[PDB]
Amino acid sequence: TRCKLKLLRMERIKDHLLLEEEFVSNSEILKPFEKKQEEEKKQLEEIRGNPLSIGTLEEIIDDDHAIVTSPTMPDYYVSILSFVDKELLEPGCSVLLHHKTMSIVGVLQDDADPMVSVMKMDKSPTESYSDIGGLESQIQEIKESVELPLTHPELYEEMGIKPPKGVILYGAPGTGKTLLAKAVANQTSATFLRIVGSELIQKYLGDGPRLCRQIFKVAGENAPSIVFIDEIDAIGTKRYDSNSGGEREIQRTMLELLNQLDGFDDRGDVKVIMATNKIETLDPALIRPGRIDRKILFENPDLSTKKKILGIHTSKMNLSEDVNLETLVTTKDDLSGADIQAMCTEAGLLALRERRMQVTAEDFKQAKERVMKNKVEENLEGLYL
Amino acid sequence: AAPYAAKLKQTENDLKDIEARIKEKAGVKESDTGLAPSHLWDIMGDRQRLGEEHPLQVARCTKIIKGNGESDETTTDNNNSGNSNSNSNQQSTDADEDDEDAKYVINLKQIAKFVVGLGERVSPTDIEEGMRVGVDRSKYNIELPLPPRIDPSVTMMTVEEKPDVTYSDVGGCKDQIEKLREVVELPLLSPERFATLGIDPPKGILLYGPPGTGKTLCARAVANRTDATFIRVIGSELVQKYVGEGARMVRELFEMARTKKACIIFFDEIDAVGGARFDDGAGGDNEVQRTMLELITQLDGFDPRGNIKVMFATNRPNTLDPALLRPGRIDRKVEFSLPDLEGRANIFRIHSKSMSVERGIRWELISRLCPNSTGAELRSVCTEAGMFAIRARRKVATEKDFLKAVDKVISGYKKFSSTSRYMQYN
Amino acid sequence: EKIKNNRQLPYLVANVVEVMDMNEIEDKENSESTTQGGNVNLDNTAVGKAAVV
Ligand SMILES: Nc1ncnc2c1ncn2[C@@H]1O[C@H](COP(=O)(O)OP(=O)(O)OP(=O)(O)O)[C@@H](O)[C@H]1O
Ligand SMILES: Nc1ncnc2c1ncn2[C@@H]1O[C@H](COP(=O)(O)OP(=O)(O)OP(=O)(O)O)[C@@H](O)[C@H]1O
Ligand SMILES: [Mg+2]
Ligand SMILES: [Mg+2]
Repeated sequence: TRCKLKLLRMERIKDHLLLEEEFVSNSEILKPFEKKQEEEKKQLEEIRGNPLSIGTLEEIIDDDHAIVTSPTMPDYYVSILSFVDKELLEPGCSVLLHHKTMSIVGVLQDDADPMVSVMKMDKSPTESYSDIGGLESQIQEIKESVELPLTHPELYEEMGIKPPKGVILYGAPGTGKTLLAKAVANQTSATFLRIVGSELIQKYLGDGPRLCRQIFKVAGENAPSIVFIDEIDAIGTKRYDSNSGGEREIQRTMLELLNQLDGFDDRGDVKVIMATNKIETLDPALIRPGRIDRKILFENPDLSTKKKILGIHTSKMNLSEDVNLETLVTTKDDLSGADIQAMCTEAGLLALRERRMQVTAEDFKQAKERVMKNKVEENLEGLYL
Repeated sequence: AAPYAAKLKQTENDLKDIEARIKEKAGVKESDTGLAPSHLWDIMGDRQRLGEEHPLQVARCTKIIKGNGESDETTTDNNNSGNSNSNSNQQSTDADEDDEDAKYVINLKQIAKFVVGLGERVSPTDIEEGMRVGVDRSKYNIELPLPPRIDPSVTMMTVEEKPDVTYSDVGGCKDQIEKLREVVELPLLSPERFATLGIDPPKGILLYGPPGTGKTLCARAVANRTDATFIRVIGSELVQKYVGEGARMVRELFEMARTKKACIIFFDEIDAVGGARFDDGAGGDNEVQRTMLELITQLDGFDPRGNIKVMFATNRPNTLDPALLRPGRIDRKVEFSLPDLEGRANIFRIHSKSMSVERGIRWELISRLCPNSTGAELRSVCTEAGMFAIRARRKVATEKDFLKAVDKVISGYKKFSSTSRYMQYN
Repeated sequence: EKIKNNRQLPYLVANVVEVMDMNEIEDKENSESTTQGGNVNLDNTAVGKAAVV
């Protein structure tokens, strides 16, 4: 009771003050200036018409022009002029054009696009510094590769080695490979990119290779970063369709991904994470070792590892005096970490079933037998016996 | 339930306050774009924006006509073509004469084709096939030529001249490397011997192999040794190909090498772009087929090549045209393959050379334990061993630190078949 | 002079898919294959000489 009040003491006053502070300041900003900056703004608005057609800058020719490719079907030789500089632009950046006669009138985007919006996230990570136990060892391998160059680059220099680039998490479902990456990201306090690899692909053609570029482009602006491209399996060796409407799309999109990962330089400052079911849903060579270090094979919790996962859950639920910690383990045979969480959800539903406010002995025992029954084989001991 | 219940609602209101706080924040951002040196750009900026002088559409020539002999008047003429230089100057039963030539037919990037005239800045020697040309917003007519394609400036990046790679940065003094020397250096020094024998001197080579061997390192190695300038194109890094854009990618760099003497044209990774066509496939492409048709004819044309050598690296020889695989394009074929024990000793010695480690290590000792492998895996053993070494807090990775690193890659191999052997006691 | 104004630049580029030519007195009247009285013409009011482009 006393400490949840202390969270309230810290959060209510500081946070409530912060809203109020923003709200007055929006007025207050205006008042210091009354000419010069106001004037320049005023003529920016006369110059720039309403609406503005979006552009994408392909390239700058150094003579006060450029070439843009726009969602308007023909391309344009546009000029660079009015409240924009030649060096305020870089190629491949998104520009704002004048409706009447296309001209770069400045930038207020700088790689602002919807695919950027999905990718950047302001969400809170689900796990923070391995909240849920088990897989102690595997995290002390992600950390060596990913977290460790960011935190201390010096140690690699004494060693005289180049620092790693990226990790590949793979193997079993229900082992929380996608959640360890979230843990590592919160530990450092890095920039995290939840983009999903499957969100670049659509029926419509020719859109995809833009999207692959934009990932590497944004990641480098906000570096240091951790990039997670989750579920790069779907864009693997496989094909969209066996008829039509996708013969090209997977082929261009994957190839284009390998290229801009290597083309950065061999960096140890923008890490990638590829989350994949297996290497049998991807191409047999990726990009392909010395360059992609390290590879982490997830396999099923062992008796030690699954104990650890379980102890977390059971303590957050009523009672444990009824059926010993050991007696849960003993009854269970080795399975993924989802099966361990599943037994506890079912146990809780069973306490509801009885209409108890205690997880009784009976509830534990049934919940254990249920999961084992899904998920079953018996010809391991049938070949034998 | 007063201890948690009351405190639950209090938790909730704070979160909602925080969501509201973020929408207040993002509705005002940082002012504006106004910059004092581009406020002076505004003086010129009003005049051009209101005038009819931009934008110019990007078009590009796709078809050349000669503007007499075209068949523009159709009165007493026949066919689709005339005399190829006259059509209205030999007859006035058309009732017209015109003296316009090299009119040219452009394509817009909306995929709409138009014939246009010529400006006051244009003459037939400023225009060509494949060259960007700017045309009006409304009624079209060429104003200013723009340089050919989107290739310039993007190609130059890929080209590095005079590599900082020799046969010290390649391990093994392999069989392929000995046949590689014969192709570039030997007919460059002395084209006399080849002439007298009555063989036509090797100048085509295709380096191919599994990934991770270092087919490229060698190719760079000899480029420096022969002391020739190096021109590189990578046809899976450079993916411009659209309607014979990649034929313009090929032409420039080949054309540049040809103006110089003592050169290497290295065409790399041509599995795509100038590679296999996908008409047969479900891809329907024959955009990479223009790149192919150009590449062949550039070679064939260059011949005798004056001791300027055309090299090829491609991963697979399955992605090549059988016209390349006729002699006079490719003459020598080298498959790169797994290095021997000492060859794998050498790739380990270079990796280890960069490291700051204890010197008491012996390179042969480590590579024994190692199986037959790719160079890229031996890069991985040193980088992995580096990570184990800092973790244990040694500033050196001992011989023992590299044996742990070797073992983990192998253990994976065991996981995919079956573990445990008879070699735990033999 | 009226025709030259057209033949002068720019102008659209196209291809011809097929040609369809019918003559006057197709039923009794017209170069079309419809039923209406008179207007025997080459293509002006009674179309039948045509290119599909
Ligand atoms: N080391 C760990 N980190 C995080 N959670 C873990 C750990 N070990 C086990 N778990 C357990 O595994 C459960 C399942 O995780 P989750 O279902 O998200 O799996 P995944 O391997 O990322 O899957 P998918 O293939 O469905 O994308 C967690 O809820 C937790 O109970
Ligand atoms: N001969 C070698 N000497 C030293 N290291 C080597 C050698 N061969 C390969 N390696 C290592 O492997 C890394 C990557 O492979 P490399 O670029 O040499 O190969 P490739 O088979 O020509 O490749 P790709 O399929 O990427 O074109 C090198 O940067 C280097 O560290
Ligand atoms: Mg997952
Ligand atoms: Mg290579």
